[PDB]
Amino acid sequence: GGSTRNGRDSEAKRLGVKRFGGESVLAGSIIVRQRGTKFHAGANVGCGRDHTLFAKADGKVKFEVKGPKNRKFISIEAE
Amino acid sequence: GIREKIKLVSSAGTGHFYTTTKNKRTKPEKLELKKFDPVVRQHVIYKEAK
Amino acid sequence: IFSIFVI
Amino acid sequence: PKIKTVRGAAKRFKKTGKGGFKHKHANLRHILTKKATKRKRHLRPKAMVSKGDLGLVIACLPYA
Amino acid sequence: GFEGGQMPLYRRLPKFGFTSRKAAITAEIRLSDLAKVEGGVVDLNTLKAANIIGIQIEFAKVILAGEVTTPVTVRGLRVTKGARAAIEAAGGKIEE
RNA sequence: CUUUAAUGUUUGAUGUUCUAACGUUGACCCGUAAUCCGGGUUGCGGACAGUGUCUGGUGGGUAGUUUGACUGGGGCGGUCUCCUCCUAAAGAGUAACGGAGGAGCACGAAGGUUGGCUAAUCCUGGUCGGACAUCAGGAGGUUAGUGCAAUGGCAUAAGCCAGCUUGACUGCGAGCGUGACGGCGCGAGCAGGUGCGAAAGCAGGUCAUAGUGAUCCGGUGGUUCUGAAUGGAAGGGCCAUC
RNA sequence: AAUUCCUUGUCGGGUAAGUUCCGACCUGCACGAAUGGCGUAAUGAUGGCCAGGCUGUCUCCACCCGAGACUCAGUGAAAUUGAACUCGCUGUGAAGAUGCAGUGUACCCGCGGCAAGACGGAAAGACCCCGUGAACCUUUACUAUAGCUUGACACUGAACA
RNA sequence: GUUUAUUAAAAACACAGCACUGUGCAAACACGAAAGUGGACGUAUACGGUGUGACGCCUGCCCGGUGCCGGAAGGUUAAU
RNA sequence: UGUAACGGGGCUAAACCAUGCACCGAAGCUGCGGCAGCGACGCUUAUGCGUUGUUGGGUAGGGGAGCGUUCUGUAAGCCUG
RNA sequence: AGGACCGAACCGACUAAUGUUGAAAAAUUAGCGGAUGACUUGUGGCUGGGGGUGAAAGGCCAAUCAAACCGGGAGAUAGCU
RNA sequence: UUUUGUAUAAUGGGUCAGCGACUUAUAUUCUGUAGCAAGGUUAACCGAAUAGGGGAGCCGAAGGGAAACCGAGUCUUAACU
Ligand SMILES: CC[C@H]1OC(=O)[C@H](C)[C@@H](O[C@H]2C[C@@](C)(OC)[C@@H](O)[C@H](C)O2)[C@H](C)[C@@H](O[C@@H]2O[C@H](C)C[C@H](N(C)C)[C@H]2O)[C@](C)(O)C[C@@H](C)C(=O)[C@H](C)[C@@H](O)[C@]1(C)O
Repeated sequence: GGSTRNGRDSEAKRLGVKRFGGESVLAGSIIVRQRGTKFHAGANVGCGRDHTLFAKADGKVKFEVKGPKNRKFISIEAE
Repeated sequence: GIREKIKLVSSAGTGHFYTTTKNKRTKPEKLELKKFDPVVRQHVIYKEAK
Repeated sequence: IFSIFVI
Repeated sequence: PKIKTVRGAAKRFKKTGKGGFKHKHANLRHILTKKATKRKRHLRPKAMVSKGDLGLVIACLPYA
Repeated sequence: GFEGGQMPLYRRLPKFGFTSRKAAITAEIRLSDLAKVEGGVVDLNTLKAANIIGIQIEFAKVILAGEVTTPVTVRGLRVTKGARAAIEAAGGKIEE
């Protein structure tokens, strides 16, 4: 009684992936609510205010994993 | 709810001014701070704050 | 127818 | 009788070179102080009417 | 313009006009003209008489719109950096 | 060339008096053998009444209209925008009067930077002291914290404490995301100027995702951009803001 | 109770038996004093209840006299109607079948009778909703307005205080 | 007695009686841009409006609300 | 309402399970003839043939090409007692 | 004497049956009310449409009435059939 | 016809014949087609009247900017990588 209601779309999620064109500065991965589900890394960093991970220079996207117990890390391999 | 809007005038004679808000109720002393004035392109003190 | 009916 | 231009639209669009239309952004006429400088900043320069609305505007400005 | 009862595009967006009114009486002249002025003097009007301006006009620039050959002297008009150069380089003269 | 006061004025408020506009649905006279009208005499009334323009009140007497949509018929109830989880079928998206909860803010520090710091809970020992204040060690290892819902994050802390501070800066913006659209979002870098730091650096507000309102009309400040013969001005535009 | 929902309240009366009626009680869902209270002779094509008389109202209908209905002669309508070679049943199916499936039954056609079906005929539903429909009516809905009312100026003057 | 001519004759309407209230006459009030006319060739024992409804016994409490009547103070207030 | 819970007759296999080979069966496939659009290849290009592959259900609806009717010219022509 | 009584004419319209493509777009038959009164009747007059008139039903104003009829605006408008 | 769907017991039609519903004008844009071409074309009007005259004017050859103004650039900004 008195239920209903819901937030909108909001999207969130990988948008670039794997080897991707990854032009200049694509917002490859927008799952905010993050700095966590994914992490800044190689020639990509930025990690904007809404935790968006995005290309910092042109190349292919990567997806690795490292030493602070797991943790994901997206990065861009210069092509 | 309570918090009101303030102007921030450039202490330079130029008419420039930033704009923001503050809690009129809890902090009555008039806010001032160095901010960039773009008609003289210098960081300058801005007064006025309720 | 008416109206008459018945109804 | 000549078509009449939908006068209101005349005062919000200008035909551009290649036949586009350009307009002033909304959201920049009041209640500003709470909007980012970045946002307001991007709303100053005029912008082209999108592909989807072209149909409307043209029908409003036959003599554009 | 009607788009269901929704607030229409030409009303969501703000007006930004202001009509020069001075602009309405300024013409622009192509280099391609002037040769057709008839009398080698391209004058405040004169162009006007060659039907390339329109009576009401009171101002005029000369604009590098290409191609001038016959030497011509332009008088009482304004003329762009590129136009002046083209006129002069064709034996023309630009007195105010 | 006066307030404590008074003779001549131009001028309001009130009260008396007058007749001469104006009223008379009193009387008599003539037009006229006429209960109309007019003229006349006269009494009464008299600057009132009444009327015109303007104006505050009252005004269903009369008129034109409005009185939302959703909806397991309609009404009554509830709902109507924004955020969070689920339903949602491991990209995005996805309905019901499906299941549960928040928002219409707060903060000039609760922002920036610099240096430093690390929780809950339980066992053991310990004055007052207990199941649970403060101390000690030990376990534990974030089960704590986060300015407020929920989710996802967070130890290099985004959590805790402190010094200095105004980058909660102006102009721009490669390239992207997201929308039918209006729009919204993310962003390295360039230019100017600034803060903290020995420096590499970091800072274009806050751990992120709610905290909101198109256009019109108008206010304010700036602005040699416009200025209906010309100079100005009004008005307009533009920039900022309400 | 022209008011009582609960309600056929409860008690008394009348009846063989009475949700009505007559008389009471009071627990008046929700009477009440000039949108009058309680009474009331007389009047009433007024509402409710009872009894005598009366009877075809009924048990339960019979017979009879007249007007139609039926036959002949004359005149001669109507609504309705996509087209018809226009059966029953069980089932199917836009979900209640003369018309589909299966099956049963039935030689062709009148006349007099009867109304179970042709979702029979007749009126483009009024109830139901819907339309940014209509109209009349209401009011402390909105905006106006005739009317009433207020003051100012004009018509409109003179005195003395 | 009257009524829905054509599904309602009644407990509805009317009625005499009752009360309140308005009206001083160029009456209130009504028709009417107005002139005028009705009210009435009447004048408060009259006339309009409203409610009630022969008669009998009667008609209690409340003026806070809304309305109406009265109120020469003061507060607020139009054109000017 | 009437058998009315294989459609009926009827069935002890004409029911059910398994294996197998037949055959019936559609506007599907193929065959013969034909039309039309788009292809290509060959005959031959103000093109049309011949093959040949392929496509041709269709409401709202979009595109293409046409028939016929009335009337003007062509027409003092042409048809017609 | 009487909005007095019984009861024809006259004025009404309480019940029933008939009629319901009628004999009749409200009547016929049998009963019923009033019947010297606020009675009933012939002729003629006046009142007009947001207006009349109304012993009050939203009744009646020519078989029409919660705004008559005729002509006009007029091809009102119809997101409906 | 309307529908998710109609033999429907959902609409409409008793039958025939005749009539009966996307038009006209002016603007604007697109396609086809024709003329001419960096030019194209005239309106009224004159008229030897479908001619000829009439280029007033309209469209195009230059854009950008609210605007002043600048111009193959211009706007933005003190200035643009
Ligand atoms: C005398 C002569 C008249 O008959 C009667 O008045 C009978 C006695 C009506 O019933 C009377 C009496 C009664 C009880 O109906 C039986 C009552 O309910 C109705 C409203 O009026 C009828 C039948 C009414 O129908 C019914 O109307 C109802 C809305 C739906 C009903 N239908 C669903 C079957 C339908 O048949 C209705 C509308 O008059 C029929 C329409 C076509 C007419 O107007 C026709 C011209 C009739 O006036 C008439 C035949 O001339």
